[PDB]
Amino acid sequence: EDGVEDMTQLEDLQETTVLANLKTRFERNLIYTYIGSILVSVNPYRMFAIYGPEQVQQYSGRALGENPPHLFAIANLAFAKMLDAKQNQCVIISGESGSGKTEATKLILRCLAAMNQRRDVMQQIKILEATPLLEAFGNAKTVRNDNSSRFGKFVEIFLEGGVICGAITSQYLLEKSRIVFQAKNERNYHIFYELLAGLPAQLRQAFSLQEAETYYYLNQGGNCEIAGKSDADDFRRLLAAMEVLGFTSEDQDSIFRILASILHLGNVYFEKHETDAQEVASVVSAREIQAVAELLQVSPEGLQKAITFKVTETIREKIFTPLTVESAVDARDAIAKVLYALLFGWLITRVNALVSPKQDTLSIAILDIYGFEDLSFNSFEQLCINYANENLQYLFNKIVFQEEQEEYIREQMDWREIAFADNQPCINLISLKPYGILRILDGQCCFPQATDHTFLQKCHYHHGANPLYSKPKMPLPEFTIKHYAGKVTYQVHKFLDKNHDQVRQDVLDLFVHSRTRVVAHLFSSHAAQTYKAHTVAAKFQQSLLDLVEKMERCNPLFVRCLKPNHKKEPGLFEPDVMMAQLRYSGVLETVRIRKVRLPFQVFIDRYRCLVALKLNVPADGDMCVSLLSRLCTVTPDMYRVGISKLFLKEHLHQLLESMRERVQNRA
Amino acid sequence: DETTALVCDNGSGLVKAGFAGDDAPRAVFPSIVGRPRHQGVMVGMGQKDSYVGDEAQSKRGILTLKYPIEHGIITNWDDMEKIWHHTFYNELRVAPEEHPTLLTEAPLNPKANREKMTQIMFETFNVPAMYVAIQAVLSLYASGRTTGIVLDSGDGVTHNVPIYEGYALPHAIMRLDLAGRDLTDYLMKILTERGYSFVTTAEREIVRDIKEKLCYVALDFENEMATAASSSSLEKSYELPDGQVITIGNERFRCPETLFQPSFIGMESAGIHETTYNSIMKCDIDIRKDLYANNVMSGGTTMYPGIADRMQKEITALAPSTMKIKIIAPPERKYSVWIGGSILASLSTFQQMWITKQEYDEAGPSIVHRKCF
Amino acid sequence: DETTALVCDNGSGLVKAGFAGDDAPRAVFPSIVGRPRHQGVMVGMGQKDSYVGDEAQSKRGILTLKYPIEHGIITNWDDMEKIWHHTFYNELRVAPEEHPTLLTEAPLNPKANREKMTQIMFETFNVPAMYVAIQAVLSLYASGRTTGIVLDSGDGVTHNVPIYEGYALPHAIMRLDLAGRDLTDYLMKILTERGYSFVTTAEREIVRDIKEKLCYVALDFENEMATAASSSSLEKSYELPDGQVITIGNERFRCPETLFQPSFIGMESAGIHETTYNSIMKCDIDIRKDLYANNVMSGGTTMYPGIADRMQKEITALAPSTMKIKIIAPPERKYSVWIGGSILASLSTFQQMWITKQEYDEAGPSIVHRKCF
Amino acid sequence: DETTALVCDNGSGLVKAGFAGDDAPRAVFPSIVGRPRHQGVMVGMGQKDSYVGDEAQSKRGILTLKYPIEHGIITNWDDMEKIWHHTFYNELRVAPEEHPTLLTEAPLNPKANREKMTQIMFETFNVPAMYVAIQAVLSLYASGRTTGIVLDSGDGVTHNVPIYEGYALPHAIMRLDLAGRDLTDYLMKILTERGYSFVTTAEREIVRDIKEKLCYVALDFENEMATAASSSSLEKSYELPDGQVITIGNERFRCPETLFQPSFIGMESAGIHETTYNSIMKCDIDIRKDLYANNVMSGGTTMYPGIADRMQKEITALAPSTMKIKIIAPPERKYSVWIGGSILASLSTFQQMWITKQEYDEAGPSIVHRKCF
Ligand SMILES: Nc1ncnc2c1ncn2[C@@H]1O[C@H](COP(=O)(O)OP(=O)(O)O)[C@@H](O)[C@H]1O
Ligand SMILES: Nc1ncnc2c1ncn2[C@@H]1O[C@H](COP(=O)(O)OP(=O)(O)O)[C@@H](O)[C@H]1O
Ligand SMILES: Nc1ncnc2c1ncn2[C@@H]1O[C@H](COP(=O)(O)OP(=O)(O)O)[C@@H](O)[C@H]1O
Ligand SMILES: [Mg+2]
Ligand SMILES: [Mg+2]
Ligand SMILES: [Mg+2]
Repeated sequence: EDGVEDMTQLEDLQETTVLANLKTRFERNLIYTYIGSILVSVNPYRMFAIYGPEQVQQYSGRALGENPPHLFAIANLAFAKMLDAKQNQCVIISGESGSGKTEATKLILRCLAAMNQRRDVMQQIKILEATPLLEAFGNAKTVRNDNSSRFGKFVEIFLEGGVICGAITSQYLLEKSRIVFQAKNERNYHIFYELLAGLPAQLRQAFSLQEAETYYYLNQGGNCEIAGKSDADDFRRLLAAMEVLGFTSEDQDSIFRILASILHLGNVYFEKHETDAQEVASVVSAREIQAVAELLQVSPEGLQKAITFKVTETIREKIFTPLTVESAVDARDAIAKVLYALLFGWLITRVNALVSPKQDTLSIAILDIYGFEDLSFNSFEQLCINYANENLQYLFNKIVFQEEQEEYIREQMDWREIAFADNQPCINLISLKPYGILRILDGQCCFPQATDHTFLQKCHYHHGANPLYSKPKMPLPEFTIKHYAGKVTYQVHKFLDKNHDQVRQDVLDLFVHSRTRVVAHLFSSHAAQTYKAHTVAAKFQQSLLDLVEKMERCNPLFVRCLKPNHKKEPGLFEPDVMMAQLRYSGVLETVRIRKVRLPFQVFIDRYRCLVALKLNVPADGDMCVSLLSRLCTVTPDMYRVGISKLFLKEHLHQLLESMRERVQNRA
Repeated sequence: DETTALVCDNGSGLVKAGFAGDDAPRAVFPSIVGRPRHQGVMVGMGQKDSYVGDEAQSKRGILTLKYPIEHGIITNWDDMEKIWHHTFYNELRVAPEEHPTLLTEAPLNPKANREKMTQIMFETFNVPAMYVAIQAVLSLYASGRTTGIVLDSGDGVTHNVPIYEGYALPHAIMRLDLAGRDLTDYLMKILTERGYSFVTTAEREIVRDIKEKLCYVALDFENEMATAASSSSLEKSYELPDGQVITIGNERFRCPETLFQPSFIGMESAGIHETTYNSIMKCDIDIRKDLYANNVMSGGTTMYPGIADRMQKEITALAPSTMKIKIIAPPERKYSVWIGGSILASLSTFQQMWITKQEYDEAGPSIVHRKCF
Repeated sequence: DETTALVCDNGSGLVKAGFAGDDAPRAVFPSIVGRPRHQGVMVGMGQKDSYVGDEAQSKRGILTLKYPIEHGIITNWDDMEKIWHHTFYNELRVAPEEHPTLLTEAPLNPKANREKMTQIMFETFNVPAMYVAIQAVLSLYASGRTTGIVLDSGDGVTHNVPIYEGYALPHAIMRLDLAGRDLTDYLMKILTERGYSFVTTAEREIVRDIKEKLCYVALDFENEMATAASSSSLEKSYELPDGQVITIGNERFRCPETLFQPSFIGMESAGIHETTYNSIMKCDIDIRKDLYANNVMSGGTTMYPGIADRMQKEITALAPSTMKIKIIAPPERKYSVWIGGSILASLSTFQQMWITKQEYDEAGPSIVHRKCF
Repeated sequence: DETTALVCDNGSGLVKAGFAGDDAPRAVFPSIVGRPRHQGVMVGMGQKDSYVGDEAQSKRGILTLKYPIEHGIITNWDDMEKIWHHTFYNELRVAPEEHPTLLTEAPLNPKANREKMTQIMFETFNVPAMYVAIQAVLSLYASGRTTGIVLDSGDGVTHNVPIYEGYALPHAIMRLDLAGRDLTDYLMKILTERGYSFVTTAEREIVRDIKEKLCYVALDFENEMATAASSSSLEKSYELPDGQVITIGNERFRCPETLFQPSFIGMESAGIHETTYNSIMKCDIDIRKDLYANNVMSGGTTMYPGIADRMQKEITALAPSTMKIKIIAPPERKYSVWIGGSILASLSTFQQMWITKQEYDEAGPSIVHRKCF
């Protein structure tokens, strides 16, 4: 009880004070600590006796304010705001992999499911049983965690007067580059290995799927031995769960065929063959091409024409243009990228369609967004993650500044003209059209003679003396951007090989002629729904813009997750990990904005016997600070005092020892 | 947001228009303004004093076809404005009041042409922003390189623009006024040897179509001259749009030979094969290493089958033996200018290089000579 | 610990840099600052106003090559700083904030040159300690002796510095301003006799390469003058970087003869063969015994094949008969200055002779005239 | 008796011939060899395969005009012999079998040119005695002095030859290949900006005549650039030989500005104003006192009105303030070379300096390199 659970209750806010308070709190299992309307949490790396059903019932309503912080409080307050405002809102959860964010989302989902008497309806659990497919499609091995979600999860569930209506799930961000290229000592998505592990022998020999060590799309990291960690059992469990959804066996066979074709697409080899005047393209063997065509039941000649020739056409003419080796490889990678992305979109659409959606009622939205990432060698993927986290941190800063402003207003009305930086230059350095880094890369993608190194020169000249841009001292192929979490370097390698989609119209038209209904219908829908989505960066920016234009009109509330230890160490807290997590989550932006309301009565009365200054102040107001100013030349900056608080106490840091030393010198 | 700046290549012959970003023009049609010449008798069939574009290609039997652009200089403006209005409204169905436009224009044309073009496209159409580029640079963009000698030969010009590492050489640019129109005229004047006469402007299109379909470039001119008089294998037939079939002998390859021996039509200047060589040896010394290996060509008149071989042979004969000669002949040369224009207009860096309406208003039409080039 | 003090020989032509202790420089490249001169047209290919070092040797067809050092006096500082910054960062990848640097500098150059060099390398680069030495003494170190007359002739100077038993003779130092640059200019002006013209700065490198590869020093000048007009055995051919092959006759040995008859280019002073003799007979009497036997030479311009024989013959003709003349011609003369600098910087005794930052701060740039020499 | 030795100045453009002693050439006409190109139809109007001299200037509408001399090097000999035969027989009506001839020739031309010239004029014409001189020295004779820097710029060369008290300075001679022909080509390429095209060789004479009649040198280039865009007073008109009248604006003084800013046509070397300064500061120190005061110039390209003022201003800006700059501009510069040749050939002392036929017979064409210079 000697500790403090609300950061607002703390008078002086320091990083050392925050870490000390958290270290004092965690022994008493105060995982949840209030910072106002924002709540954070830590991972105990163990199981806990679960917040019983009583916390859902008698701690709801106004009682959450007087209750100790808990996960159910934010959901209860969100439902209270639903009832009070009749408008939709959102709940956003952040953090790194292994911090229990998925488990936290499951817990909050079961809490909002059990808050009413409609728990006897199966649809409240059918949404949860269709979950494992998503993180099965979304988890890939990472240097920080073997089970890391590399996609953005959005779930929108309607609740009309406590009755849980249909739930709509959607995805916004997806690392399409990880489909074809993987970092060193890293794996692809687990489903590609699960198909290898759990497929029947007859289907394996019919599809020729025993070449995992040969597949170019899986051996990039050189680490396939982790695929034996109960992945066959996971495959069987996933098939059982998706059969619970009622997904037909023929459609499962179609999905397996498409995945096998995607994997076999990596077996296509291109070589420099002198056709007419320059070396253009060649294939060692068409057997892989024929297998790919037969898996989707498409004409092999058309696929070869599309992958080896770029076709331009108009009303009058149709002309085929031969493609170089690099361009052919890029197109072969991009077709697989779009195939996998559209498969994921179709499957999430099927999941949303299986559960019946209801009309437009009150709803609560939950975003499962991974937090800041910083590896040893940061690639384009890490740049995208940092940009998304920068936008999320901008929203967090806006909400925190609004809360601080309303606190000041409740304190004094003269704080309306107080404003701080809103992280705009950091976003504008990348998102602005004329000289944004992503925009510059997108422009350089179509340039005739564009290499990785020329991009460095373009960025260095265009940005130059920007305060947030950190040019490397030595001529190395990299640069550094100063985010809110500090300077982060980015090694420029294979950006031009990663930031290119350019899906042609002939490729789209070839697949809708296939005799499989699923892919033909899916590609027809994709063509019907589709702007400037030429490259991967443009698509990522468009998805982020769609997310923000979905979010802005809700004024949501966030919750933060932390990892007290780098690996599975229960109950171990160390300062360096605390600082790293605080920097990554952007929690220190709160104290940055705050720099508070110390009443001088405590300071005056504390030294009643030593300094012997009169403790008998009949009216504690402006006279004390005015006397301090007259005795120490205090700047007008220490003004706009409220009733007895709102003291920034900058000069007090040097005044305390000045007043202390003369008293001690007497002895 | 993304304004999707238009690219409207206004060549001497056909006109290519479309949106930036795409890999193919959205509108291809001859730039011909036709006016009726006969006396209308039926009531209600008149009141059409100008057929513009492709609709004037089918009704040409009663029209007089006039090209508003000859040799690349716009000699007629009242109908060029009509052609531009057609190309925008009746073809692309997009109002240029909220879309930037990017034009294509010859290297050594008179300045008054560009000034009047700028005046027309800012005052009448009220385009927010406009830019003028050189067709050779866009063609070089379309070839996926940054170093080479560009030989573009449309219907009015034939210009060599050598570029090295993105730096132009204005002292080595040579422009020739021998192009497809002169080839069509020479074919028309040489078909009369066999008895076929094409006098009115309506038959010029027939001659042009014959040239497009049947003409080809010989490898050795004298060898095929000897062969034609001793055999009938080179003879091919074409059908006029009235039922009668003509046969063309050695006039298939004697028509495009004017591009290599311009003394046929009275021109004194040598063919393009020697013009390229003389343009290359007007540059520095350590640059020919790349220019002899990056001989990129474009334009409509360069798809005559066999040109990329005779040109290479001639340049190899002219060039020193130790050096290597390479000819770049993409299969989409006639659309290379539009492809390069679309690539340029899609660059986010180029967005600063536009000529917005404020600068033109505060400077006038003379701003083209400083901003565009 | 061991700071591994750098040695960056900044000659009139090439620049040699590396670490002390090693027996070979780690960076050799011409000291040329080039700027583009043509009009850029491609978007994104500009924004490069200075190509420094070897990267400006391949793109010289569109650049203007300017030497920041002529005759050994640094006449341009803004680009010399660029060259030094390149040599450190972009080439050696070592920050000079924690590495001492040792410079090389001509004997009789103006004092302001050394003062400004010291100011630049302490203020901008913030080098902890710097020293300036004389190239002749380092060359003598590189020859493994402590007594001899050093004839170093780079691209800007040709100086004789006699040293006896480690004691210098400042009254006998003679410096001549005839060096490789004047030889290149004379070859360029004499090649026009056969019809070959090299006007722009880009062809100066071709002339220099021709001089490096084909030139040689005749033994008897008049005898080969007679031989050349009566035979074609001396003629050799070189290929320009465009395909055409030139043939050079008696201009192979008429170019380096300027070093022995400087009246060819208008200079009145006699050749180096007599300059060495006059420098030797400006010393004492009991010293010539060793100076005539230890005629060590270095510099780039002294590897013309046959120089060590003609020089010896001329000195023997000038010197008295009873005495013996010996010429020391190590096969690595052009790197002898750097070898000597590395040997000096590796000595633990020399560590006291540095100019640390404190002394410069308390004294200023004038400390060079007392500490370095 | 008095043989009246001929003087036949064979320049890059016009050719001046006459007798020694007189003060004016007896024959001025362009050195152009023309050949018919069209197909003759009338019987008896052919059999004329070469029109040489002024008679090829009126019939140029059916001829191809080829200059046998370019840049000052005789690149064509079969027609140069025809030109010489015309100049002697059909023009001067004197047999060279009994008259000595004195030639004019550029300073830094290839030796083979002089050797072949000597061979031609001794074997074919059988001239008893011949001599070759330098045009700059004869021009200096024509100015009535023996000390000054001669700037002669004809149609193929632009060379500075400083002479002091009758002694030449071969180490300070700088030759530039920018002359009247490049000015004509630049004017031809810049007239296309206004819409005027001159493609064939017959219109090159029209361009040259326009340059001769209307061109002038501006005093301050930027000031007149500003003035031209704000007024029409500088515009003047010329009439082509077909009836149509052209108007030329700021192209009158933008054509000869290439002589001062040769970067216009791609040349890197600076203008003649700085070339003269650099040639003067390649001489000794006690000589510039006279060279800055005796800046004699000649050649055809130096009568553009205003050159003697801009050149003086530029040299004064370059030269130190205390010194005085004087420009000598006689009104007969283009005939100064012939005047000097006639003055030299009339001297009785020079009669010993001839190359008689016996010496050539016993020595061969190589005697030119010893006797003439
Ligand atoms: N297959 C062909 N063979 C010969 N000539 C052709 C062929 N196709 C097109 N052309 C010529 O190309 C010309 C069209 O060129 P165009 O694309 O209009 O150039 P620009 O756009 O520069 O004016 C036509 O006049 C036609 O004569
Ligand atoms: N094989 C060679 N023959 C003749 N001259 C040479 C040869 N090699 C180099 N040189 C000359 O040496 C010069 C380089 O000298 P350099 O090492 O720069 O001297 P420093 O370092 O004192 O300036 C070049 O200008 C070149 O002309
Ligand atoms: N009034 C003039 N203004 C400008 N240029 C002129 C004028 N008169 C003659 N020229 C130029 O002078 C050239 C003739 O020079 P020329 O006497 O032939 O010299 P050279 O005899 O040395 O060849 C012509 O090419 C012409 O362009
Ligand atoms: Mg064109
Ligand atoms: Mg040296
Ligand atoms: Mg002359």
